[PDB]
Amino acid sequence: SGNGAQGTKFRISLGLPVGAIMNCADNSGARNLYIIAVKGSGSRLNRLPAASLGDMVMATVKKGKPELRKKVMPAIVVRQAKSWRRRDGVFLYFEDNAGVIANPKGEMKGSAITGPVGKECADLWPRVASNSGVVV
Amino acid sequence: MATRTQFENSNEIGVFSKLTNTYCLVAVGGSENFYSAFEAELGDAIPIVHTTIAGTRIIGRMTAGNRRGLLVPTQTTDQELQHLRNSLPDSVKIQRVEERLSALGNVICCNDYVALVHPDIDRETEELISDVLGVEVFRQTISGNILVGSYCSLSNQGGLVHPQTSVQDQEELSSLLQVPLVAGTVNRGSSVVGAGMVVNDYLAVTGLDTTAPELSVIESIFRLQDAQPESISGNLRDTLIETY
Amino acid sequence: MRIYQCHFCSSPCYPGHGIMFVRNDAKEFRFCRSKCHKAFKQRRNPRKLKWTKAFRKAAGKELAVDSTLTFAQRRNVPVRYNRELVATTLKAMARIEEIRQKRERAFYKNRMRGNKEKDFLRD
Amino acid sequence: AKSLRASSHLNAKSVKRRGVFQKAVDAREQRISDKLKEDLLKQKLEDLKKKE
Amino acid sequence: MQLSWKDIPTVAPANDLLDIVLNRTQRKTPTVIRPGFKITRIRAFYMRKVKYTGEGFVEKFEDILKGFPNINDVHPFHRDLMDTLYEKNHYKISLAAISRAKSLVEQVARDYVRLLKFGQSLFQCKQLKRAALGRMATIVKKLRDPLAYLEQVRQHIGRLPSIDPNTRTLLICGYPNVGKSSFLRCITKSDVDVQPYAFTTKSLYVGHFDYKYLRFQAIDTPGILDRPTEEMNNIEMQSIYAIAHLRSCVLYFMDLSEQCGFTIEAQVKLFHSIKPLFANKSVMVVINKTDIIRPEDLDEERAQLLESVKEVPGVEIMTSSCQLEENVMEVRNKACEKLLASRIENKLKSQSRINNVLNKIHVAQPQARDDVKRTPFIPESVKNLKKYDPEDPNRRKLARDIEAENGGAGVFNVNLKDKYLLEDDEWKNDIMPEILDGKNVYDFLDPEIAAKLQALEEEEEKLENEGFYN
Amino acid sequence: PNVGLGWVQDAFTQSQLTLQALKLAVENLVVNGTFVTKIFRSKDYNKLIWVFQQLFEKVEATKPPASRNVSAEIFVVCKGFKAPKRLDPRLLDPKEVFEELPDGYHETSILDFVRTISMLGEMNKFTIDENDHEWKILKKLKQTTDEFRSCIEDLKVLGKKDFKMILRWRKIAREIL
Amino acid sequence: SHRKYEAPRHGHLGFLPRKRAASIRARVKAFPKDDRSKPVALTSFLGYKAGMTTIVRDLDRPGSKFHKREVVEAVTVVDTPPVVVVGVVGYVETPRGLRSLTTVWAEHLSDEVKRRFYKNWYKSKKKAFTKYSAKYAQDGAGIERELARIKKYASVVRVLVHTQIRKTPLAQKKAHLAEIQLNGGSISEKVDWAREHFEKTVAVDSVFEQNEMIDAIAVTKGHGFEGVTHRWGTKKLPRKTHRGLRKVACIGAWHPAHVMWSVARAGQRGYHSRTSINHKIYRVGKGDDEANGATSFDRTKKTITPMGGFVHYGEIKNDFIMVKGCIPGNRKRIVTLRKSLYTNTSRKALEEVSLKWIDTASKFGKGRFQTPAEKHAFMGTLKKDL
Amino acid sequence: MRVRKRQSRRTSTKLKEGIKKKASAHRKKEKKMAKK
RNA sequence: UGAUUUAUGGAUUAACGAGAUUCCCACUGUCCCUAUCUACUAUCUAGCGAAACCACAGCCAAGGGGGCUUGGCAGAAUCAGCGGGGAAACUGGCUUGUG
RNA sequence: GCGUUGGAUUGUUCACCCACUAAUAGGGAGUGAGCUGGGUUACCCUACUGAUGAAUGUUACCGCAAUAGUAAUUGAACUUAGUACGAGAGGAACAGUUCAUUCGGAUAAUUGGUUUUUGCGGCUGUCUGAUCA
Repeated sequence: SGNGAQGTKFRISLGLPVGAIMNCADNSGARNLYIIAVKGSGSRLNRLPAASLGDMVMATVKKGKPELRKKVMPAIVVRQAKSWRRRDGVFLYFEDNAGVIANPKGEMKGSAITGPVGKECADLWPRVASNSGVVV
Repeated sequence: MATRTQFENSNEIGVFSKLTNTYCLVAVGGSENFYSAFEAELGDAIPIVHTTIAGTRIIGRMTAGNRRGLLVPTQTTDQELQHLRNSLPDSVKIQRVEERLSALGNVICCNDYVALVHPDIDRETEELISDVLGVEVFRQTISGNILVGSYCSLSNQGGLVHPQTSVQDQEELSSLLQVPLVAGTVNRGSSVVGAGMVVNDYLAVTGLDTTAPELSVIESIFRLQDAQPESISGNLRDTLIETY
Repeated sequence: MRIYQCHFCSSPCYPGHGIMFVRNDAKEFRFCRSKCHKAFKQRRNPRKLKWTKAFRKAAGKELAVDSTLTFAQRRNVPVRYNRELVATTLKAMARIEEIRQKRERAFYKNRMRGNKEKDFLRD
Repeated sequence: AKSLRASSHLNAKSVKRRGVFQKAVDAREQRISDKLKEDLLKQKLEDLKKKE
Repeated sequence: MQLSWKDIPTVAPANDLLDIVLNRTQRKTPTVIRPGFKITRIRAFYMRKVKYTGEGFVEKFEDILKGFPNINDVHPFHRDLMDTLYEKNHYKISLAAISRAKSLVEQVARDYVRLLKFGQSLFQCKQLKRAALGRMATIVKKLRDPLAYLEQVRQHIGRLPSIDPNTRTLLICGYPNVGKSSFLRCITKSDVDVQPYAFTTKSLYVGHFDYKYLRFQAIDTPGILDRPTEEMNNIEMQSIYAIAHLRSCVLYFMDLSEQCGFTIEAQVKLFHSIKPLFANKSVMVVINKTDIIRPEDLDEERAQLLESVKEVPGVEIMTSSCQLEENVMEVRNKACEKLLASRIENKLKSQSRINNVLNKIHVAQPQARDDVKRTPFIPESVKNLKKYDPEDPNRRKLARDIEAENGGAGVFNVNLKDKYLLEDDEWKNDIMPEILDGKNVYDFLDPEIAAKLQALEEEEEKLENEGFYN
Repeated sequence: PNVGLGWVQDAFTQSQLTLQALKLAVENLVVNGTFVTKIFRSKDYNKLIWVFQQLFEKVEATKPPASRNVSAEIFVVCKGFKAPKRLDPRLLDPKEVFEELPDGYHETSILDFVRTISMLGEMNKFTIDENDHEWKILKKLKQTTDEFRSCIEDLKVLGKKDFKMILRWRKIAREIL
Repeated sequence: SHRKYEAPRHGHLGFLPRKRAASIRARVKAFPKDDRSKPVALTSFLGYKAGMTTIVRDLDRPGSKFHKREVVEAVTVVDTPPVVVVGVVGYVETPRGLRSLTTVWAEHLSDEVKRRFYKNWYKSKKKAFTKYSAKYAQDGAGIERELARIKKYASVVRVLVHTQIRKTPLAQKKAHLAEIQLNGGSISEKVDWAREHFEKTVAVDSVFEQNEMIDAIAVTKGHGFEGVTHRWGTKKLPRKTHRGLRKVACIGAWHPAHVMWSVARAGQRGYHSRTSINHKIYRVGKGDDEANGATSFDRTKKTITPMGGFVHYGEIKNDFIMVKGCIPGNRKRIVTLRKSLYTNTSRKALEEVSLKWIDTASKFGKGRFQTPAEKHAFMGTLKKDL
Repeated sequence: MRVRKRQSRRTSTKLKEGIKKKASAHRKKEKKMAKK
C-alpha cells in the first residue's frame, strides 16, 4: 500500500493468482503484465498469493518496450474478468483482465488509460482516478 | 488566498473536491474537518455540500460543472440528484448525461465561460454541454497530453497546465481559451494539477507539500488576493530563474 | 434504489438479483438471470427469441408505442422535492397502470377476436 | 498489537459501558417493559370481552 | 550514507559482543548430543554450530562496516573535518583491524570445517569446536580499545548536524561573545545561550530560514582566537575547513560595541591573520550593537584601523544591532542577495539553464481574440462577510467543532439535511417514497402531471363514450 | 548466476549485458575477430539473431552440451566484422526492430463496407447515415428495420446467422452499386 | 523430527467431542444475570426459522465508507407466534449448583402441551394434569403454600412457556416447552407477575425492539455420517493409497503405537447445538398489521411472505423478527433466542436504522416479481384469464 | 502458570550401580596417586 | 564386422529413427480449492456359508539394570467407520559459551 | 496463549539467490507402509471417532452441572496531527471510530457451479407402414 495509497480495502473476490497474463491500458508502450507477486497478503499452506482489483502488486512485463520489459515493478489492478460483488447490490465483471503500472508511492507512470477501470480501485487510489478516462 | 489543506492525508485535493465561484462540493470521508477547513474561508456565502457518487467519493474527477451549469454522469443515483437540487439553488442548471466515458472532471477543464474537451468525445455530449453552460467549447489535446481536464486547472482569472507543455502549445491555448496560463508544477512536482489542486477566481487550495514558489506563481497567475493583477508575478519573476 | 430493465429479457432486475456485465467499449449490460446472461454470452438474438418483449413488440404483439409509455423515461432534471407533487404522482401512477392494463386488455381482445368463426368452420 | 483479553482494552470498554452504551439499554428495557405491561391489559380487556 | 549518518546502529565492547553472539547460538541452535548417534549427525551438528556463529559474527562486522561512512571521497568537507576531529590514523587502523578480523574468522571457519568433515569422534569434535571458538574469541579479545573508540565516534556522529554543502548557505563567523546567539535567535528558532564566557559555543550550529520564497541555511561558527595558523585545535580547524569547503557567503560579526571587551587590536590582528583565506569567499562584515554608540563619534585611530581592514579589494560593511528586527532583516536580505550574486556568477557561465528555463518562465497572453468580455465572477457575499478569526471568543461555529463537542470525529452523524433551501424546512426532514409496485417514481416525477393525466382522462373518455372497451 | 534461475529477469540481465557487449564490440572488434557470448534463449533471441545476420559475416550458434541442459544456455560466436566507419544507428537501438504484426474501439461508416481474399475480418462496428442519396436509394427495400437499425450500431452481438444476413445485404448493396 | 512447516490443525477442538445432540430444542446454558432494581423482564424467546431474504439499507456509520449510502445485506426471518405462560419453577443456591425444588402450573392447559407430555397421544385417555387442576379447583392454598415457599427461598426463578404452534403452517401439533429466566429483582414481584401472566400470551415486541444485538442458539443441519475431507478441511490423498483415499493416509509409525484424539477421525457432522451471537435485529413485524413488509420508503401495500411462499414453510399470519446474518438452523426448525448477556459496546449496535426495501420475490427459483399484481401488469393477458 | 517439568528424585538403578563402580574407580585412582 | 576417400575440392555429412531435450504459442481441475451427478457395492434383511490365525488374552504412564511393583481409571452387553500397535538412537546423569 | 509464506535450482545445488510477509526462529516423537537418487489377517482385540442399550417401581417432561475440552489472532487507515518532539530534514502515541488478513463456527436470501426431477426443448442412426407419440 505505502505512501499515497488512500483508504481501506473491502473484501472483494480474489480471482487472479500470480502468473496470469493480463493486458496493460496505459500509453507507456507496455502491452501486457505478468504478476510475480502480490503485496499485503496473508499466507496459507500452498495457497498462491492471490490478486484482486484494488491491489498493488509486484509484477514484471513480458511484451512492451525493451526498456521496461522483464524487470519487476509496482502495478495496480483495474479489471478483473472474474465476478465480484458490490455492496449496493449487484455482481459484475469485465471482458478481459487488465492492470497498469505505477511507482511504489502509487503515482501513475503513463499519461493515458484505455478502457474501463474499477470503481473501488479508483476510489482507493487517487492517480488512476486522475488518469482515468473510463470507470464502469 | 492560497491555502494548504489535506484531504485525509492526501495532498491531492481535486480528486476529492470541486470549486466554482458560486458553490463547492466535498466528499464524506471520515470527519468534518475538510468541510470545516473550507467553511473557514467561505462561511455561509455559498454552499459547501457533502455528497457521494455511486457510493464513491471521487467527485473532483468524476464530476464537472461551472456556476452556470453542472453535470454528472449516468451512474449517479437519483436520490443524490434530488439531494443536489435540494442542496443547490435553482439558478444553476443540472444534468445527468449518457456517454461512452464518464470521467467528467478528468475530461473537462472549464471555467464559467469556456471549456476544453477531449477529442474522442461524442457529439451529442458536445452539443449538450454547450446548450447547458451557454459556453464556448473547444476540442484539443495539450502537448499531446490527453485527459486534459485532469492535466489542467483553469479559472476566469488565469490558467495552469502541467509543466511539460511547449510554449507554442501554451501560446495557442492561451489565445484559444482567453486567459493567461503557465506550464507549472504543484505539490512537489506533481504534474497533474487538475487533480492536484482546485481553483476558482477567488480561492486556491493545495496540499501541504506545495512549496513557496509554487503557491506564489499560482497566486500570481490566478491573482487571488484582491488585488494581485500580475503584480506578484512581475515581482517574482526572479525567483523563477534562480530556483528553476 | 433503482429497478432496471434487462438488456436481453426486457424484464425487471431488482437489486441484488442478476448480474452486470461491462465491456471494453464501456457499456453496462444488466441481465435478469442466468438465462439472459447465458444467451448474451451465446450471442443469440432476442429479436428472434420468442418469449421476450424484444421479439414481441417488434413482431406486432403487445403495443409498443403509447402516450402512457412516455411518462416513465429518465429524468435528468431533478426538481426540488415538493411533497404535494409526489402525492399527485403516486395516484397518477396508480391510474396510469390501470389504463395500461385496459389498453393491453383491449389489444389482446382485438388480437384474439375472430376465433369463433374459424372454430365454426373447423367443425 | 493487542488481543481481545487485554487489561487496557477491558477497563476502557468498561468506562465505555457505564458511560453511554448502557444508557440506551436502560431506556430500551424500560420501553420494552412498558409495552409488556400494556399487552397484559390488552389481554385483560380481551378476557373481559368474554366476561360480558 | 551521508547527511548526518545514523545507520551505524551500535557497537558493543568485545566481551559483551562475545556474550551476545555465543548465547545467541547457544539459544537458537540445538544444544544436545548423545554419543550413541551417528557421526555424520554429530559432525554436521558441530558444523552447524560453527557456521552459525561465523555468519553471526561477520554479519555483525558487516553491520559495522556498511554502516560506517567510508570517509575516503564522501565529500571533502565531511571527510577532512573528520580527519581533523576524529584521529584519522586511529580510525583507519581500527577499520583495518576489524577487516583483518573478519577475514581471519572466515579463514579459520573454512579451515576448521575442512578439518571437521572427517572428524571421527565426539571428544575430538568437542575439543575442536571449543578450540576454534577460543581462537576467534582470542582475536576478539585483542581488539577491545578501537571498538570502544568507534562506539564514541558512533555516538558523536549521530550527534553531528545535517548539511548539504552544495546549497545556499550563510557562514557566520565572529569573535567570542559578540551576540551571535542573539542574532541566530532573532532570525531563527535556535536557542543557543547568550552567556558571556569564552567558549560558549563549541561546535557548528545551524539555523534554517526563509526569505523571498526561498530556503537558506545559516551556519554559525564556535568562534576563533589567534593560535597563529601553523598548528591549531580541531575546533578552529573545522571552522577553517568549513570556510575552505562550503561554497557560499561568509559573514564577519564585528563588534563596534562596548561589549566583547577584547581589544580592537586583538580583533584586527585576528582579522589580519585570516586575510589570506578570504580569496574567493564573498566576505561581508557587519558591525553589531551600533545603536548604543552611533559610531560616527569614533576616534581617528580606530577609524584608520577599520580602513586597514577595508584595504582589501572585496569587502562590504553593514550596520545592525540585536534589539530591533529591521536591520537584522535587511542585512540578512543583503547577505542572501550577495548569495544571489555568487550563485549568479556561478550559474551564468555554463549556458545550460537557457534551454529548459523558458518553458517555466513562459507566461502566455491570449491577445483576447474576440468581441465579448468574459469577466471573473466574484460575488458580493465573499466581500461582505468577514475573514474567519481562528482565535476569537465569538466566531463561526465551524462544525468540526460541533462534531468534536457533541460528539466525536468518527462517532457523530451529521444531519446532512437542515443545511439547504426548500420552500419549507418542515418537510426537508421528510422521506421520499422512491419506489412503487414496479415503475420507480424518479422516472415519473415532473410537473404538469395533473394536466397530463387529465389529458389521458380525456382520451379514456373519448374511448369509453364510443364504447371502445367491449 | 548459478544456472537454472527463472529465465525472465535474468534474461533481462543477460540481454543488457550482451547489449553492452555490442557497444564494446563495435568499439574495439578487429576485422575477423571473435565475439563470443553466453545467452538465455529469450523472446529477444530472434531479434538479436536477425540483426546479427544483418550486421556480421559469420554468426554460429554452438548449442553446447556439458551445461545443465535444463536452462537455455545458448552460446554464440560472431566472427567477421566490417569495421564500419559509417554506422547504421537504426540497428543498434531496439525500437525499430520491434514491429508487431496484427492478423489479416472503432466506429466507421457503411459505404466503405459495401465497397470492401481477407478484406472481411475487420468489421467491428458501424455508424449510421440517413440523409445521403445512396441511403435514399437503399431505403426502398427491407432495410432500416427488423434489427438492421441496431445492427448498424453494433456488430459483436450478432453471431453467424446475422453475419450471413449482413453479408447477403452487402451483396444486395454491391449489385445496387 | 519437527516436520519443517508448523501449521494449524484442520478444525476446532473446543466443539468436541462432536456428537449429535439430544433433542431438537436447543438448550440454553446461561442467561444475563440481573439488574435487581429494574422491573421484571424476560430474557429469552422461542422462534421458528423460516427462510432467508434480502434487504437494502441506509447505513448511518460514522467513520465508514458506507456512511449514508445504500448497502445490501441478507436476513433471515423467524416465525414468532406469541407465547403463553403456564407455570413457574423455583431454583435455589447450593454448593452443588442450582437445584429445582418446586414447580407450579397454571390450572388450565391446552391439548398442545398435553400432546407434548404424552408421546402416543391418540391412544391416551388424556388424563395428564387432572388431579393438579383439581388440587387447585377448591379454595386451593396448596398452590399458595408453594408460591410463598418460593418467595421465601429461591434466589432465582424461571418461567415455563409454550408456543401457539397451532397458529402456524407447521405440522408438528406438539407444543415446545421452555424455561426462561428474568432480570428484575423483587422475587415476589417476579412470581406474582407470573401468577397474573398465567394462561396469558406474550408477544415479542413486549421483549425485543429495533437496533438490538441478540444471540441465537439452535441445533443444526444434519448431513449424516461424513468422511473427513468433507467434514473438517483435511486434505485428500493423491491417488491409490490402498484401503481408501479420502482419509488420513499416515498417522505415524509403530512409534507412536497409540492413536491421538486431535486428528479428525471420521464421524458425524451436524445436529449439534451452536450459539451465534451479536446478531442485529432490523425489524419486528406484527401479524395483525397488513403489509408488515411495507417499508417506510416503499409504500406498496404488501406483506413479507414472498411469492411461492417461503420454501418448505408456509406464509406468515403471525408476527415476525427479521435479523441479519445466518442463524444456525434449517428450514422450519426451532430456535431459542437470548439477549446478549452483557451491555454491548459497539457503535454498530446503535443505529436508528433505516431499511430501504425488503425483497419478497419468489425463492422457488430465480425470483423477479415482488407481487402478482406487478406480474399481472408486466405480463398482461393470457389464454386462460379470459 | 505453566508449571514446567521437574526432574525426579527416583532411584533409577543403573545410576546407583554406576555410582558404586565409579566410586571404586575413584578410590582406586586415589590409591594409585597416594604414594606420591 | 559393413551409408560415402586417387589434385574428386570425398572424410564436413541432406535424408534416415515406437530414441532424448531447451525456449515460445496453444490447451486443461495437476494446483489455487475444492464442490457436484451418475451405475454398482458398502448397509440391512430371507437362504447358503468358509479360511487365515489361535499358549492366555487384553485399559494406560514411570519403574522393572502386555502380565510383577507403584499409581491413573474401569459399569452389563454391543453396532458401523478406523488403520496407530499386535508372542535404528544416555556405558556410568551423558550434552550446552567461551583454544 | 496464537503464528511462523509462495516460487527457481544436482559430472561433485553446499548452501543458495528471488520476492512478499509483523516474522517468514530452533529440536524431539514421527510413514522400517506412499515417493527421489551415481545409491548398498492393518477383519481378530487394542485404543480413537461416531451410535444403541436391560439395570435401579414404570413411563414421560423440565433442568442443574461433577467433570473433561476451549480460540481467537494479525495488520492497516480516520482523526488524534502534520501537534508533541525536532535548526531543518523528518515526525509517533495510548482514549474514540472503522475496515481488512489469518483461523474457526454456522449459513443458502442473492451470484457462480453441478444434473437421472433425465423437467422442458434440440439432434444423428435405427425400429414401431408414414405423421403424431
